[PDB]
Amino acid sequence: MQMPRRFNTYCPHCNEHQEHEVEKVRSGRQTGMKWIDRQRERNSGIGNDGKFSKVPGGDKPTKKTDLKYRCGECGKAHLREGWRAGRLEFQE
Amino acid sequence: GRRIQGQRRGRGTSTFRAPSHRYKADLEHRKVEDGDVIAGTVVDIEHDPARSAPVAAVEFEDGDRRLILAPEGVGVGDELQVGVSAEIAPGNTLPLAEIPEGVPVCNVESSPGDGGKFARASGVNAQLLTHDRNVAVVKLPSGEMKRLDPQCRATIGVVAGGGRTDKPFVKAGNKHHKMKARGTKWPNVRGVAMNAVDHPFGGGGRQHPGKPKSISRNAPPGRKVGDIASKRTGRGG
Amino acid sequence: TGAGTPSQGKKNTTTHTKCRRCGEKSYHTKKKVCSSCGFGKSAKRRDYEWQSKAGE
Amino acid sequence: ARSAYSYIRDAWENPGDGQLAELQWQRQQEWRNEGAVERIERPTRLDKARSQGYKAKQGVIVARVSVRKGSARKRRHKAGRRSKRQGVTRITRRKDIQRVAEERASRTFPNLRVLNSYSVGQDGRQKWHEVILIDPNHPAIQNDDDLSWICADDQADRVFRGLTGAGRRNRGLSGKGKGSEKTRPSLRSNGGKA
RNA sequence: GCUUUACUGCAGGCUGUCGCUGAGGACUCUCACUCCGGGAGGAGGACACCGAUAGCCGGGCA
RNA sequence: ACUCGUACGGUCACUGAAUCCUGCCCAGUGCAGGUAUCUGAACACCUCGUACAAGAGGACGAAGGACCUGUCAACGGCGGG
RNA sequence: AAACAUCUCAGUAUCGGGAGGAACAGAAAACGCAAUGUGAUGUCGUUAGUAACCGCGAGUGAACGCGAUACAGCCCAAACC
Ligand SMILES: [Cl-]
Ligand SMILES: [Cl-]
Ligand SMILES: [Cl-]
Ligand SMILES: [Cl-]
Ligand SMILES: [K+]
Ligand SMILES: [Mg+2]
Ligand SMILES: [Mg+2]
Ligand SMILES: [Mg+2]
Ligand SMILES: [Mg+2]
Ligand SMILES: [Mg+2]
Ligand SMILES: [Mg+2]
Ligand SMILES: [Mg+2]
Ligand SMILES: [Mg+2]
Ligand SMILES: [Mg+2]
Ligand SMILES: [Mg+2]
Ligand SMILES: [Mg+2]
Ligand SMILES: [Mg+2]
Ligand SMILES: [Mg+2]
Ligand SMILES: [Mg+2]
Ligand SMILES: [Mg+2]
Ligand SMILES: [Mg+2]
Ligand SMILES: [Mg+2]
Ligand SMILES: [Mg+2]
Ligand code: NA
Ligand code: NA
Ligand code: NA
Ligand code: NA
Ligand code: NA
Ligand code: NA
Ligand code: NA
Ligand code: NA
Ligand code: NA
Ligand code: NA
Ligand code: NA
Repeated sequence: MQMPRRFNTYCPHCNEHQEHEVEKVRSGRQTGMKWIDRQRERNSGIGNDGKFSKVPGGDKPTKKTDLKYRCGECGKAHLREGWRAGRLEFQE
Repeated sequence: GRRIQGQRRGRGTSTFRAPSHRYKADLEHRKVEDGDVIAGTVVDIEHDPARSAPVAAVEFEDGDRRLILAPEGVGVGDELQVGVSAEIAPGNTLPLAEIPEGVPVCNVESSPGDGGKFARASGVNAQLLTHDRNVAVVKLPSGEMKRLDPQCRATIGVVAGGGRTDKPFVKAGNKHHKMKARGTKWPNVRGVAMNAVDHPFGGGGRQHPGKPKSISRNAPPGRKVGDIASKRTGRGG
Repeated sequence: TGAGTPSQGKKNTTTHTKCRRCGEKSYHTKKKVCSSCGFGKSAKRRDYEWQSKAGE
Repeated sequence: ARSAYSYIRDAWENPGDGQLAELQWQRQQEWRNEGAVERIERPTRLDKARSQGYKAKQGVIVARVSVRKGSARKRRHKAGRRSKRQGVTRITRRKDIQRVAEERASRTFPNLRVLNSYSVGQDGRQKWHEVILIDPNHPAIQNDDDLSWICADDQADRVFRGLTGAGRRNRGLSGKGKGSEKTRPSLRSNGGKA
């Protein structure tokens, strides 16, 4: 489906309607220093590693919308519920 | 499954051992201080139970009596010599350096003084081709060109008993008698005629190998069976 | 040949005999080892925890 | 001023440099040709020995023991085992090499008792330790106020019961506070959890 | 119990790296180390073996 | 252990006396050889980060794989129109 | 664990080595109710199924302190001779 790159809507920070800019959430890079990372190293040994011997689940036929709505005046973004969309293309 | 036959072998149990106590002598070149003066006289010719080939009994000047890996054409009364200055006649042993290129040789040492390792079976021989101050090039019976220290001793002539392989065994019983004198388990049951538990080719409603017969060099014992690291198979091409 | 009664006839071989060290008829005269006390194998006396129940 | 001993100690802080380095390169050649347990007239590291209790006296013995380097020389399972217990290669013994060395020495001298031991280097495949043993039956020791303690019956086979310095450290008894909940007073009374 | 391109691992083989290990992306040497020789000495040589680790193969086995 | 053995050896497999014979297929799988380029771990090395460290990235690249080739008395195949 | 691989059964069964009448531990490179505080070590009661671990599932599981029992503190190496 199509979606405008910018549009007026409620900003939970400003607490009033303003032009927002929509962007797809780009994945953040992992640091490898989280607790789960240390547990993986710590608990992996001889034989099966329990949960750490598992591999990547799979895929649902269509994913939900994963977007960021950025207020055009205070610059703060907010998140919203996503909805299933085979494809999402922005207009302008 | 169970260990395959090739694995039972290594344990060295009675069934797989050679009847060593029944063997005569460990054929090795005599040790000479130097000078070469060492000579002896052939006193008898005997059968070697470990090689199905003749061997010669020699009485050396300094009283030593030892069996020797006999080349063809050696008889009672003959005088053999061992040393740098040994004459160049069949039955004598001297370093590849003192040997004239183009002469057939047997019982060649791999390392000077090891007593002889190559070309010792019935009727075979090595071929001394090239000389040098550093390397003596010998062609072994397999056809390979081997570079050896010219100091490696050897015996002039071809090993006795040539042609042994020309006669067929004809019957099972004859193989039997020979096998009884070797460190070997015989007869041989085909892998494909066994059960899955006993061999990688075992099992099935009819006889055939489960997978392809060419096995990797890296295969572990118990699995390395069939055509080991075959560069090719069949006859075509 | 039946593995039962008919195969019992060839049993005239002496193996386990009265042991010099413990007195039991367990000294295997072929192995020169007592299966009961360990004589011939161990200076220490043969004994195992599984010869009795675990908590006893 | 600096004791002469301080120089032996200081040299051994870096067994791979200076004169010591060359001695080792020379010595090990002969050591590799010696047996498992070799009684030696004098300690290679005099300072270390005296520091641990050594005395140039009757009934005091020193011996160098060689032990292979590496993990457990272990046989693979011959029956059912869950994956966790199927290892062979990475399993290592819980008793350190120095301790193995002390035991091999004590067995060699059934009548003597281990007092202490120290390292004298290693090559690529084995380590060497010199063990100081004591004759608890010799009067020259039974009358020494510094060593006579080792003559008491309860000190018999001390090395085999982990009463050695290397035994006690390897048992996790070094610390008196945090971390020694499962080691003191013994590994066994704590259920074998350290 | 058995099989395999079932899941997960474990031996074993191959290969890089570190230690043993030294002198002047290809090279010489000798002193450790290895092998041959009764010895003298010869071959090989910082490699190999061995210890540690990493990648690949791995129903041979659990 | 084989081995008091050394290629006329002995190991690993297939077929199963003699006689007449044993065609075509290397795409898949297996084994083996080669390999410009691609891919390919760790140590050491370079950059960033941290007064250190965790960590992220780069350069180099072994065996192996991609790719090419050889091989069926190697596993096996030899149809429809 | 209602299957099962980490986990659990369990450092249990069993095996190897060895002491004593009891063993072992033990005079702080401790504790960390953070203090102007405690003062070797076992053990008992409690702290507490608490903190901590864990396909964060099932399960697993201390310590300091406190109240008791009994109380005990010393010898080398070295400097200088
Ligand atoms: Cl989206
Ligand atoms: Cl034959
Ligand atoms: Cl002791
Ligand atoms: Cl307190
Ligand atoms: K289990
Ligand atoms: Mg693992
Ligand atoms: Mg021989
Ligand atoms: Mg034939
Ligand atoms: Mg036989
Ligand atoms: Mg057959
Ligand atoms: Mg059958
Ligand atoms: Mg099988
Ligand atoms: Mg058939
Ligand atoms: Mg067939
Ligand atoms: Mg029966
Ligand atoms: Mg206790
Ligand atoms: Mg040798
Ligand atoms: Mg299975
Ligand atoms: Mg269950
Ligand atoms: Mg569950
Ligand atoms: Mg537990
Ligand atoms: Mg605490
Ligand atoms: Mg004093
Ligand atoms: Na841990
Ligand atoms: Na089959
Ligand atoms: Na002793
Ligand atoms: Na522990
Ligand atoms: Na069954
Ligand atoms: Na093909
Ligand atoms: Na092919
Ligand atoms: Na259940
Ligand atoms: Na079940
Ligand atoms: Na778990
Ligand atoms: Na209080």
